[PDB]
Formats: sequence, C-alpha cells, structure tokens
Amino acid sequence: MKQILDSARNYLKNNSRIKTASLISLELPGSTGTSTAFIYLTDYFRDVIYNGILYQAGKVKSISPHKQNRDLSIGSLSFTITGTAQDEVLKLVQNGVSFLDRTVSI
Amino acid sequence: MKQILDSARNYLKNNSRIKTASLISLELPGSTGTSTAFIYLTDYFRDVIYNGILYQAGKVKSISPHKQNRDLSIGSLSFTITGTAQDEVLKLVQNGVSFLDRTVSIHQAIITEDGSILPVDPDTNGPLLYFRGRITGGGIKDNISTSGVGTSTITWNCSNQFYDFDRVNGRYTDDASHRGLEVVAGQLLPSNGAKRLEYQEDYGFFHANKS
Amino acid sequence: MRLPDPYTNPELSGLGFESVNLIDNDPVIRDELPNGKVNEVKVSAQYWGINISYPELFPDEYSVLDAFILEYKRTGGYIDVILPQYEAFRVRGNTNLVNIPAGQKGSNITMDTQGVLTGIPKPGDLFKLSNHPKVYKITSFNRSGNSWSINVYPDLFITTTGAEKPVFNGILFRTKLMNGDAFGSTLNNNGTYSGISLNLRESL
Amino acid sequence: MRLPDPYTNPELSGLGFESVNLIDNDPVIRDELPNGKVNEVKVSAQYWGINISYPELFPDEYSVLDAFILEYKRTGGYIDVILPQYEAFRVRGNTNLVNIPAGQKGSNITMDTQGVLTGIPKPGDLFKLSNHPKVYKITSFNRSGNSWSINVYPDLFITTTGAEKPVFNGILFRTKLMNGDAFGSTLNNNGTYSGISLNLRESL
Amino acid sequence: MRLPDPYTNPELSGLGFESVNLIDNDPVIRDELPNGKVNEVKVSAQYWGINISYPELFPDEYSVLDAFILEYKRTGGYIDVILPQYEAFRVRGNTNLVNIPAGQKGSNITMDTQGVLTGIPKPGDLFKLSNHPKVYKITSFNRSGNSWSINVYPDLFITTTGAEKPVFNGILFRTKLMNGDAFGSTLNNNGTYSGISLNLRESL
Amino acid sequence: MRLPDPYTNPELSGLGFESVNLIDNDPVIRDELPNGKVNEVKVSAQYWGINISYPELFPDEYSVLDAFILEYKRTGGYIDVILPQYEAFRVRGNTNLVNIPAGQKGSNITMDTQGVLTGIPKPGDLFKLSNHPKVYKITSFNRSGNSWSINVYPDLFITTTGAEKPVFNGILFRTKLMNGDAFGSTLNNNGTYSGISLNLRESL
Amino acid sequence: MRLPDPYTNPELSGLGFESVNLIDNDPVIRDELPNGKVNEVKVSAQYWGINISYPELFPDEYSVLDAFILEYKRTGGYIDVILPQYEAFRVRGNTNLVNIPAGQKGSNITMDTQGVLTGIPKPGDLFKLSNHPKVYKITSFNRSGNSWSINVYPDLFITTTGAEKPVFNGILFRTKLMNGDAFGSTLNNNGTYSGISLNLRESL
Amino acid sequence: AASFREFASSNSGALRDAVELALNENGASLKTLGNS
Amino acid sequence: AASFREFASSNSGALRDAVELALNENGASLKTLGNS
Amino acid sequence: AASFREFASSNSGALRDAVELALNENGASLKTLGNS
Amino acid sequence: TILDTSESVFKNVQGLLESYGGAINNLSGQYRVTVEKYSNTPLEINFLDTYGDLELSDTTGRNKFNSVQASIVDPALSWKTNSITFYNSNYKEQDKNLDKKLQLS
Repeated sequence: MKQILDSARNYLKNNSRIKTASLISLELPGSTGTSTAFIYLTDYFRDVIYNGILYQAGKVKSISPHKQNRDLSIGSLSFTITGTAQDEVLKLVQNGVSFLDRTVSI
Repeated sequence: MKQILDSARNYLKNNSRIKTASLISLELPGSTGTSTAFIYLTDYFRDVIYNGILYQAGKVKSISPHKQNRDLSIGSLSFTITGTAQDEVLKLVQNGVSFLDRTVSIHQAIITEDGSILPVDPDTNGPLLYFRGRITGGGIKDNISTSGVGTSTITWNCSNQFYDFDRVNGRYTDDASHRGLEVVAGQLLPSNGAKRLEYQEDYGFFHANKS
Repeated sequence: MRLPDPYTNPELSGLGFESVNLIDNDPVIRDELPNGKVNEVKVSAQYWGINISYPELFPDEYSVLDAFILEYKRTGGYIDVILPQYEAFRVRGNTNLVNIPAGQKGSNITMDTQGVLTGIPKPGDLFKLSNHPKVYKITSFNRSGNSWSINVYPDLFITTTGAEKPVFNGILFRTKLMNGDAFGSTLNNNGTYSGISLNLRESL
Repeated sequence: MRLPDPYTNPELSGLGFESVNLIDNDPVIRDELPNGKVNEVKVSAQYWGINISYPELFPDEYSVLDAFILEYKRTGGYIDVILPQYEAFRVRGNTNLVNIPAGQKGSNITMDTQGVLTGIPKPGDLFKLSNHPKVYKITSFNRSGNSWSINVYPDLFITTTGAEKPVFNGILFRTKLMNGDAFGSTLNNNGTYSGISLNLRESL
Repeated sequence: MRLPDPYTNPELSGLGFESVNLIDNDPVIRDELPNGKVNEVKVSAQYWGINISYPELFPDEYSVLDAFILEYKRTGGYIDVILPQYEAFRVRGNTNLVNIPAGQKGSNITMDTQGVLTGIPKPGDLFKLSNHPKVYKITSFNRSGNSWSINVYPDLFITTTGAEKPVFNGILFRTKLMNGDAFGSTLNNNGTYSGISLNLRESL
Repeated sequence: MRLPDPYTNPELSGLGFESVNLIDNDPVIRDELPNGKVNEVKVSAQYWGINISYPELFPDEYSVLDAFILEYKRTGGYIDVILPQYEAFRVRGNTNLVNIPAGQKGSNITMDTQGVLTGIPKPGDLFKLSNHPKVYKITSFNRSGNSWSINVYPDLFITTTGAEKPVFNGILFRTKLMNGDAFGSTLNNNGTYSGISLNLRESL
Repeated sequence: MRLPDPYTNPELSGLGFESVNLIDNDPVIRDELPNGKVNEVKVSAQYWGINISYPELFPDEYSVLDAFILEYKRTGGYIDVILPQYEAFRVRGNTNLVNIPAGQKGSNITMDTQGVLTGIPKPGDLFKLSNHPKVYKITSFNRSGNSWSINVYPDLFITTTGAEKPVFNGILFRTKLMNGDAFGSTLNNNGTYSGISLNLRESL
Repeated sequence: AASFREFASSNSGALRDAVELALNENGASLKTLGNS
Repeated sequence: AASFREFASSNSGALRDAVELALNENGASLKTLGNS
Repeated sequence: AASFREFASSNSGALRDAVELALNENGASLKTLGNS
Repeated sequence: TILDTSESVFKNVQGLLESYGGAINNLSGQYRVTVEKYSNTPLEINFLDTYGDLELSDTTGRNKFNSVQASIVDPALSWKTNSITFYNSNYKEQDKNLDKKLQLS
C-alpha cells in the first residue's frame, strides 16, 4: 500500500460527483539525436496547467485498464488518439524514426 | 455393457411420460475425526424413502452431464445447490474443514405411478447408479444487481480417483520416509505417515545415503 | 392473513377482482422422435400461478391495500387467497371424524367416510389435506358405500401419516408476491390510484 | 436545495405535479426450489423511486426549473422534495419534547409522548428521524396511554442513539437525478413545453 | 453565416422552424452502490444538440436552403444559429468597457461593471465570452454595486486572459450538421419538397 | 441506354415519375473530441442516389419497362436518366464555342463565353463537363463581362485538359440498379401493377 | 398436371387467383468501390418465383384443390401453371417447320422462319424451347425477311442441338411447392375454408 | 470476423481458462510451456 | 464478459478443436504437451 | 453449441492470436511447440 | 544465489523472487516489492463497501498436501544434494488418512 493523504480520502468519501483529469507526459519518437522533445496531453475537456507545464486537450480518446498480480508480468497498457490529427500520423509514419525506448508517464 | 432387467426395458419402451428421481448420498466435509456424518438429498419434488433411508427434497438444483471415452480421464461432474440454504454455506465456510477425500454416490431411480422405485439393476434389483466418486472442490457465486433479483448458488465439483494426475506414490530408500518420522518435543518419532504400521520398526535404509 | 375482499370488506367493493387468471405450471422436458413418438420426462413441482387486476382505486381502499402489503413485506409471512368460483358447499359433515389410512402415496386416495359425510364431490372441485398447504384438484371420484376413492392432480407431495384429514370447504391458497420487488402505484390528478396488478405463485 | 413548487412559489401555478409514481425498490436474491418453496433474502438497501410528470409549462416557469436543475448539476448537491398528499397534517405538537429511548433496533419503535402530541398517525403515513435522511412508512400504530409503538417499513438503517426526534410533517426526501445526461426540451408551436418529467431516485 | 430565417428573409416564412428541440448532453459514468449511495464521475465536454423540423417547402425557399447548405459543405465552415425564445434585450450598455480580471476559472465569474450596464440578467439567460464560441447558461446572479457575479453552467472551457468581454445579446450557436452525410429531399408531384429535418451539434 | 419517359414515348403518359428523392452520399470519417471539437475528413467519392416511385401502370407500359430493364441486365450497360425539373432551360447558346482553360482544379471553374451564351444559371442548377460522366451542382455564379466563374459541388474529379465543353441542358446521370436481384411485380385484381419503384445509384 | 382454374373448371370460379405476384430471382454478389465504381459477379441460376392467394373457399372446390395437391405430393411430380396476362396469340403458324441451327448459345437466337410464321413477337412476350422446360422472356426482336433474331433473358441454359423448336403459345411454368412442408387449411364455422396461399419456385 | 477478433483479444483470459480446463481434464497444462 | 467466461468454459472442447486446426495447419499439436 | 463449433472452426486464427497474447503477457509462446 | 547470466533476465528474476516469495508491482508507477506477511493491523473491509458482486472458489484436491520432501545442495555433502522430508500427523488425520507428497527443490 501507498498511503494517501487523508484530506483526499475524506473529500472522496463525501462528494458524489467527481472530476478527474488524466495527464500524459510523452517523449517524442524518432529523435535521431539523443536530445528529444516531449509532448504533453490530457483527456480533459480543456487544457490544464501543472507545474506551469501546459497540457493540451482533445487528442486523447481512451486509456486501457491496468492489471498486475503476484506473478511477474509486463503490465502492459494501451491508449488511443484520434486518427484524424494529421500531425500524429506523420509522427508515426516517418521512415527515419526509432522509439525502441521512449518514456511515458501518466 | 451392463445388462438391465428386461421388465424395465419394456416399461420404458411403452410409457411416454416418465418420472425420475436423482438420489444423492454424500459424506459430510470436515469431520475432524475419522468418523463422519452423511447427508442424503434428492432433486425430486418431495422427499423419498429408499432402503428405509429418507432423502430430503428441495436443496438440489442441477446435475451436469457425465462424459467418458476410450482415453483415460478424470470423468468430472458438478452439481449445484441453492446458495440461500444457510446451513450449506456454513458447511463450506468453516475454517477447520477438510474434505480432501469425501465420498459421493448418485443413484438414478425410475419412479412408477404408485410411488415405488422400479427394479432395474438385476444385481440389487433396484435403481441404477449415475455416478460415484470423490469431492475435489467447490465454490459460491453471489450476484446482487442494483435493482431487481440477484442470485446465489453453490457448486460442488466431483471426480474419479485420478483427480490429481500429479500424485507420486512410490517408495524410495530413506529411513525417515519409510518409518514416517515427525518431530515432537525435540526428538524424532515414527508416526502415522508410515505406509503401514509395521514399517515403524524397520531401521532399514538407515545406512543408505552414506553407503 | 387474507387478501382483503368484498366478503371481508363489503364497503370497499373496488377490491373485487376485475378478472382473475389461474395458470397451471407443469415444468417438463420433451422431445419429438423422427418415428413420430413423443417422449417426456417430469421433474420439479407443479405449481399454481394467479394473476389479479384491479380497477381505479380510491385513496381509502388503496390505503387498506398498502397497509396489508407492507405488513406482509415486514413480516415475511404468506398471503392467503380465496377463489370465489369454487365456493360451493356440496360436501358437509364431521370432516374431522374421517379416517385416512397411513401410507397412501401417489395419486389415489381412499377414505373411510364411516357414513358420516353427505353429498359428493365433483370433478373440478378443489381438495386439500388438513396438515399441508397444498391445493389439489379432483379428477375423478367413486363410492363403495362408506368407502370413497378419489384420483387427484397433481401427484401427492407427501406420504400419509394417518393423521391427515380431508378439507372440502374454505380452501385458501398460500402464496407470495413474485412481482413485489418493484411494486408501486401511479397517482393521477383525479385523486385516484391506477395500474395496480398482482402476480402470485403458490409457495409451501 | 428545495425543489420549487406551488408552496414555495405559489404564483407559478403550473409548477405542480400532474402525476407521481412512488415506487418501492427492494433488491433480493430469490430462488425457486423444486419442492415448490420460494426463498427470499433481504440484502442491500431498500430505496424509493419517484417518477413525476409536469403539465405543459410556459417559458418563464420552465426557465426557473431549468436554472434550478443546472444549479443542482453545478453544485453536485441533493434534490429535496415533499409529497403533498402525505403533507396533509394529522399529528401536531412540539415534537422536540418527544423522547426516544436509545438502542431500539428492528422494525418496531416505541416512544414517550409525555402527552404532548395530539391526534394519531394513520397507517400509510410517512415517518422520519430527525438525524438521518431515510424515510419510513407506518405499517401500524398502537397507543398505550402516552407511550406510542410504531411498526415501520423498511427496517431501521441505524440504532437509536437516544437523541433522535420524530418528524411527522414536512418530511423531505433526499434524491438524485437519473435523466441528467440527456435532458432536453421541445418548444411546441403554441409556445409551450411538453413531456417534462423526472425519474428521481433516493440516495443515502 | 446564419441559417436563413424569417428575420433575414420575411418573404420566405416557410423557413420558420415549426418546432425546435434543445438537448443538453452531459456524458457521465455512474453507478449505484448496494448501500444506496450514488457515485458519478465526469469527463468529456458538455455539448448542446439542436433538432429542427420544417413544413412542406416551395421550390424557391428550398433552393435558398440548398444554396446555403451546399456552400457550407464546400467551404467546410460553420453554421451559425439564432434561437428566438431567448431574444430579450434585458441588459444593455457599453459591454466593451467592462473589465474581467484574468485568471478566473471554474464556474464563477466576477465582473467590474464600472456602473456602466443597465438592467440585470435573469436565470436562464444565455451568456457568452467575446473571444470564444461557447454558449453558457446563467444559473444565478448577484450584485454588490458595480461588482457583479454570476455562476454559470457548464463549467468554463478556458482560463480568462483578462481580454475577454461578456456578451449578453445576439448570441449565436456555432454548429455543424451531423445528419449531413446522407442528406436529401423528397419531391412530391404537388411540386413541393418534403421531409426535411436537421440535427445539429455545437462545435468549437 | 436512355430510360424511357414521356419525352421519348409521350403516348405512355403513365410512365412519368410520381415522386423522386435525389440524395447526396458523402462518406466521411467523423470523430468527436472530448474538447467538443468535431473533425471531418473527405475521402472516397461523393455519389448521387436516386429513389423513384411510379404511379400505377397498365400492362402494356409495364411490359415496355420490364423489357428495358431486362435488356439492361443482359447487356450489363448503364442506365441513363434526365431529371425534368432541372431540365427547364435557362442558359441557351452554342456551348461548343465556349472555351475552358486547362489545368483548373478545385471547386472553382472559370470560362470565356466570348459573349455567346444567353441568360445565366441559377444556384441549384445542374452542370456537367462533356468528357466525363460526373454531374455537379452550381453553388454560386459570378459574371465578369463575358467571363464566368462558377463554384460547384462536389469538387472536380479531374483536372481540366482544356478540351472540355460545358453542358447546362439535357444532363444525363449514369447509374446502376440496386434492386435487380429480387425485383418482382404484383398484378392487382383491377388489372394494374402497384409499388413499382427503383433505387438507383450513380456509378463512375 | 395443371393447377385447376376457371378455364379448366368454370363452375369453380373461386379458384381464380385473387392476385398473383411474379418475382425474378437473380442471385448476385456485388460491392461498391471507394472510387464509386460498382462491380458484380454472377453465379447460379436465375429463377422465377410466383405467389398466389385465394379467397374464402367452399368445400367442393376446396376438395378439388386438396385432391390435386395430395396427388402431387404422392407422385412427387411437377405442378404446371398457366399465367393469363400473357395469353395472347400474336404469333401463329407451323411452328414445327421452323429450323433452329445447332450450336447457338448465349443470349441471342437466330431462326429461319422459312416465311412460315405470321405476326411478330413483342418485347415482354414469353418464349420457350420445345425440348426444355425453361421459360424465357423476350427483350428484343428483329427481322431480315424470313430470318428472325431475338435477344432473350435470362441467358440460355443449354446449347442448341438443332432439334429444338420455338414455342410462342401455351407456355406453362413447371414448378414445385416450397411452402408445402407445413401446408394446411383453417376451417371456420361458416363452413368455409380460409387462409390458403401458395409459394411456388420453378424447377427444371 | 474482425469484430470477433477485437472481442476475443479483449477477452483473451477466458479462452486460456477454457483451454486449461480441457487439458487439465486429460491431464496436461500450458505451464509446461512456461518452464520450457 | 462474465457471461462469456461461463459460455466458453461450458464449450471448451470446440476451442481446443479450433486451436488444433490452426496448429495442424502449420504442422504442430498440443499432444506434445500430453507427452511432455 | 454446434453452431459455435462451426463458427469457431471458421474463425480459428483469432483464437490463436488471443492465446498468444495471454502467453506473451506472461512471457511464453506456442512456437516452442513448433520447434518441439 | 548463483546466477547464470545466459538465462533471460525475466526468468532469472522470476526464480530469484520465487526463492523468497517476493513479488513486484508498478501500480503507482514506482517499482515496489511486497513480501508476504502476517500483519498485526490489516485493512478492515466489509461486504457492503463493495459493489456486492462476490465469488468464492476452493481448489482443495490438487493443491492440498500433508507431507513433503525438499532437495538442496549442501557443503556438508561436498555440494552434493540432500533430501529433507517429513510428515504431519494431524493433517493426515484431518484428511481421511490419504497420503499425498509435496515435491520441492
């Protein structure tokens, strides 16, 4: 267990309608040099600022559940973004890209 | 083939509506001593007497089909009893229970219009057996909807004697295994683990490992 | 614990069933053979289902109904029901003087009426055993003087102990409310409740 | 927040209910045994459902209701409501002087009125305890001098602390709205809205 | 790029909406807990849907409609819509002199009206921010002299930069035609087109 | 082959359309973003659908239509059709003298009339290029002296070679039949066929 | 083995078909390409389906119908059908003097009429080859003196041996009763049978 | 078919359970693959 | 999902058949597990 | 059931995919059978 | 521990964890390790906190045992193998005398 701060426990215990934002920090694929850009996204219905970093809104569509158990596993996830955003398609389909490691945090 | 008595064959050939009762003889789980109770049940719509043993009615809900073929298999069954019968839940959920072996038998009875059981098996001149074996496990499922009816059910799972194809049951040359040693109060002793009581005497294999 | 009715409450005549539906349920498994035989196997009990409908209701008689139904829900008891179409007293006498021999089972009863009873049952009469809530229906009847016999449907749910007595009159079904888990009443601005109906299934 | 109504805004004469439908929801596990027995077990909370239909609305009163509902959505609070037909008084007095012994549990309440109360409740009246939002229905009442005994449905959610006070009048249900995700309104050519209706649920 | 209407084209009165339906869509995920709590979580935007229906149309006004709709399809722009029921000018003055402080966010706005405005908003008024196409709805309003505050639904889609100005009048929804992928008109031998209807969803 | 009609066989007076339904089909990928944006992308061809209903037919005219349709099936050709309501003339002249610059692309066409044409097309008129089967609709027109500019929907399937000629009158759609696998006709007792109808599709 | 009818049995006029439905079945597999082409592939035979309905029937004519249908079922033969709407004798002469050359195949027939025949076929006439039960339909016809040619739908199911002869008159469909596996007649207390209908599919 | 691919991939664990039931009935298991 | 678990466990043998069809097509079988 | 047998045998490849997904998640594959 | 580094890392880790019952997690994103424990202060929970769906399953037949042997490498045997084994009388009495041997290394 990780111990949450009890103010949150109380607020969640009381309030019946809750708002939640998922915030994605993502390393860009295909930096051919070791230096890489990052992009920041949210599924929330409008852009949101955190640590002064501004997270864009609207690209995300869904995020999978996430399962672990007492056995070792890869603990895989998926998440989906709209196929109409031309930039993201170009972000995949460049030939020179590699992303064998790129980091992600949610 | 087992040859049935031909009166039954004829009756079944004639009559278009048939009544059938399934009769379950069951060893109680969790007798901590070797002496065990039994319980007797039926799926039939009212209680029924056989060999003077009275079989209760209403707990049973269903019985699985039962398949065998030319290959060896565990020949497993399941059957289900209502999850609302508080006693049966308590019969599962006691902590001190074991049932690693408990026996079960399932007779199948044609019941005629006078409420007598028809003779079918010419050995016993009585009802057939549908199944016989040992308990292997069970489970409970409780579903509560937010609204409307939920359900509760108990399953028992049964199988033949091979229900653990991993079992190794040989003998091998080690004294503590042969005698059946266990540790008590700071020394070793022979105990029940010996495959027969006499073995506890037998200091055979005592030298084996170094030999 | 009778469902209130005009006989119990003639002032509240709206409680008279507008129409009633009696259903036999005889769960059976059946198949049709290519040689044109039919074969069927019986398991599980027969049971009587009943459906009831009511007209528009005024608030007083409605409150009497709710005061009953909620008492039933709180207590977890049973609902007793009368069924007027069978209310005929064609058999009478000292019913509790009759002797039923023990060990009768299956669908035929024989009785020593000891010459006590007067009148006779008819096919389609209701019939009940004094020590058990089940309701049976007469298929057929015969006399041999004081001895009677009756063949009865469904098959008997018990073996006779010899303490039973027949009951030809005032048979009430014992039932509970399978509809009851989502019960509720519309109230229209006429000041009158509407849309009430009941589905009942006997229970033993 | 209190739902607006002809008590709070008597000038909005259209704003009363054209019909209501107070439904009991009582989730159970039910099972049907082959011997014909029906078993029922009470698990999880009983909860009142309420369906309401309004008459046709003029735009002003509609806009008032619309703003109320949006303010509820924004706050995430609870909708409070009083049924008028139950609102009709029977008991009156200083309920603050009634004293309820602690530790009462199960569907029977007793209390000492000290003689302060006047009249008596009828079966089918509403009842509430001042410290908890649940509402109960009176299945029956018994007096003995100034002591009262009441049988209520459902059973009490909580043991009496001994600090409760009863409330027989002005009982408010606390509720949550099930339509809210797709609510929408049609302006009829004659200049009215129609079909405006709510499926409310209690929440505890 | 207004949808043509009698105010723009009084000669073509058939273009007056026969009836209009305004729907809130508030996508939400919800569950009911066995203890009778209700719990709900919000994600994704609220949006306004609108449905429009038209009567029989003559060829001229129809051609004007098609000449609009095909221009929209070719350009890929937006459809602007007026909504007559909210056309009231209860607030007026030099709107562009008002100061909104930056960094207001969430559902409450406060303004310095500088004493400029005259009149007041009402619950159910429409409200819009000058630099953003969204349409909000007033839940509530307060004064403290020149300072105003309003609580508004849905929640704000932007943080205030301090350049915004309020807009109380002439609010047009900006929308596009979700029905439009299979659009088409029946022509009857009366010489009149029929069966036209539009489903619109705001878009930003 | 040209569909028979009251222009080609004026004596078959019943053979005209009782109703038509010219539908636009415009396949798109649509996606709805949580920020409320709606995105649309145009991919694959736009194609005209046409539903036609005939009045009741006498047997002779029916047999003529039947033979035509079977001859179409046998050949595997295309069905050519002209809509009469668009057929009404506006422009006239020697279209062969119009000259279209090559390399025009996108939804705007310009041309030099040399002053030869008379009148001007209206919005909602049909338009076609002589070397390709597609038909377009005029969203708007602009004159400048003898040069014309036209905005058409859909966008051009092909770049202008510079050898096209425009065609404003007698425009024929080229189509294929979707019912053909199960077509069938009921002889009414009065001696007429009824419900005869066609779901045509353009094909390119 | 004709289906009995008024021409065979004018006394039993009720046997006149109330209305008849003739369906072409042309099983085909088809797709729509994103460039707006349509592509289709043909396999399996075309076949004619027919549906027949009858009015109320009196017992005599009904018995005549059953006496036919059961004879068909027992024998396993075929049902021959006439179709009155095509009963016109517009072509006549010594049909059995015509020469059809061998090796004609596909959908065009050419004949030497040797100047024998008088009159001409029309589009929509029925046509049949003397040695095969199929019924074809005339799409088109031409003359070159004694030589005739006809293009015919569906495509020919056989290669000509040179022994064939055309048959312009008295064409009967050969069919069997796909409905027949659950056939049966309601009898009403009027003493009249009702609800009869037949679904037929040609068979070769 | 494609819908069934999507569904099955979304519900993969239940299929593995059913396969293990059959193989256990005959007396075998996939875990041999895990070690192998 | 749970209904699909219940169904699949009730119909396990057909899944094993389908898997054996695929693996036989490539040239392999589960029986190697039986011996292994 | 029989319809489900027919369907599953007609769609066998997707089941094999789903099984490989589960086993890959734990870190195993049927290809060991291919070599074995 | 001795590790052959030619074994794939996943499998080496799995065997290492298995040696002491540990398990690892990346819920909450940080890599975490949680051994099994008897805890004096567990988190209390009641059925009514849940969504109310509950299932219990019990698999005694395969999984249960009443006697064991284990094998190890022992320097007192020159790093030959040693084979510890013992029975449990009480468990064998609670079972109906059916002997069933757990194998370990």
